[PDB]
Amino acid sequence: ELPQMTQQLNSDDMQEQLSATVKFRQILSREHRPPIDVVIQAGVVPRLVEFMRENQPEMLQLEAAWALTNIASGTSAQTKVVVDADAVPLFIQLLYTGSVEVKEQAIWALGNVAGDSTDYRDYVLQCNAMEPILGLFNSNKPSLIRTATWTLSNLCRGKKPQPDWSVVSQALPTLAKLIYSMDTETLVDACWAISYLSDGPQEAIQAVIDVRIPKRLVELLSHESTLVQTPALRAVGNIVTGNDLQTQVVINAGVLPALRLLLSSPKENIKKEACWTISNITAGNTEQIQAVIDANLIPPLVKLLEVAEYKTKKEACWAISNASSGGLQRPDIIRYLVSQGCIKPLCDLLEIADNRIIEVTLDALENILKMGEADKEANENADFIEKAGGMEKIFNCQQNENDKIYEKAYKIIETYFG
Amino acid sequence: RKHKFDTSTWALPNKRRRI
Repeated sequence: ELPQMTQQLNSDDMQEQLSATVKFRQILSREHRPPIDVVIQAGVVPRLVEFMRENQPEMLQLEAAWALTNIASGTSAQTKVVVDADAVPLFIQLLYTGSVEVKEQAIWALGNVAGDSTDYRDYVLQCNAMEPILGLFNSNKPSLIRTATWTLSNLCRGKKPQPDWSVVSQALPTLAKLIYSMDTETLVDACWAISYLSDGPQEAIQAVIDVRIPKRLVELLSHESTLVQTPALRAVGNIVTGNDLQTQVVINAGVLPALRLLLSSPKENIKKEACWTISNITAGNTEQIQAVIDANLIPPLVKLLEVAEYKTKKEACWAISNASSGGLQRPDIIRYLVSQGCIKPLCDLLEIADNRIIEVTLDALENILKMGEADKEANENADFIEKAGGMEKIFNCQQNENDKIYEKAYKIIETYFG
Repeated sequence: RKHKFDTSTWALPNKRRRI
């Protein structure tokens, strides 16, 4: 029915133009394998682009943008056809119309184009889409805001390369309000967008802090939906990869009790990134390590270090190891860590873990040994390590091919097990 | 010191079909 659809689409009559356009939309609207290629091969894409022009019938603009939306929803080669037909400037132009139906269709299409690659993401930005897109969040229609939020997230997504910060940072005040939304779907993509923006340099992290986003993010960690918790925790986790001052902001927002709740999540990936987030907090100063302890975060971490899946165990190891670094300044930190039974789970990790985690682990063990040695000139810990079977593990680590694990395992054996 | 576990920069296409 395609050669007749094509001729009908090229008719000078206006209502059969619409009739054919609708028909093209329906066949392109198939969840699995829409006939995008045969539609493209009909050569109708430029004609559909013409129908989005200013002062075309509103219904015709809607149907054409919808058809082009689904062509752009396909492969990159198929999306390229839409882009090469100069559809993007018209998509953006449609955002300025007064029809919420047309505007949501246009912003949906831009979501597919921007979500294709960093090239098309930046291309959409280059066509100055940010200003009309930000204006969409003042709409009376939840679905329009919902779709615009997803498209906005795609404009912030990607680190290779990152989007122009001077452009995407303009969306920060909007996103700051959007995480106070009642719509769950809006909440999800808004948090994803923030996680992308906060996935970068400390200058980017600071900007997120400056618009007072962290406080509401922490609240969203206890949201009923894991679809909200996941990007929220990711965003929070990204922020605490910054310096101690930036991390303290998240702490003051009450992230530590929230992280305690996430450590018992049924979803493993939430438990892992909870461990990851905590680890980048125990990577801070003595007072921040102490705050983690005071939030009763160590006992579930120890158990996860003992029992959880491997890639969760790694992050739990990071957290306890980073916390042990505060033992030189405050020996009670180590004394508490040992008291909570962290020595054996650390020791058992030496035979299974990767060379980076092995080093993480050896770092933790030596810190425990240093404190135990000092707590005599004022080795129980070395005795606990031997009985945990750890003295043997560390000795075996002297046959490790990597330089820094060898000499570290060597010095541990030489200093505390001579 | 801080650390990221991801480090893997994957620009998977993020698209949605409207049906």
